Amino acid sequence: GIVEQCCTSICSLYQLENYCN
Amino acid sequence: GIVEQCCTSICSLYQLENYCN
Amino acid sequence: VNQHLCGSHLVEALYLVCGERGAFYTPLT
Amino acid sequence: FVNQHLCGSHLVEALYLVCGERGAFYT
Repeated sequence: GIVEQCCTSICSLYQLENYCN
Repeated sequence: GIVEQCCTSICSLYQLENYCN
Repeated sequence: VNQHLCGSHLVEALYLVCGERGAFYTPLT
Repeated sequence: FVNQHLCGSHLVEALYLVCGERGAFYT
């Protein structure tokens, strides 16, 4: 999920936007 | 500028995007 | 710069990206 | 605590994140 994507690896803006309301 | 808008104050995604390109 | 977003920095990234709308990661405003 | 001010490396990372492949004025 988002920790693996953005903390363990490096994520793009689109990947973080997937978690928004 | 960016320092006053985002560090001194709180800036939005759109305000930060104005420094792109 | 550290490009990873962990801990408080991940929450802040979501505040920035999602704005006042909130998000599914944690019940912040 | 979560700091909603973006200063130093947190401002630089934030520009990487939001600009992406664009790069930005400080690249």
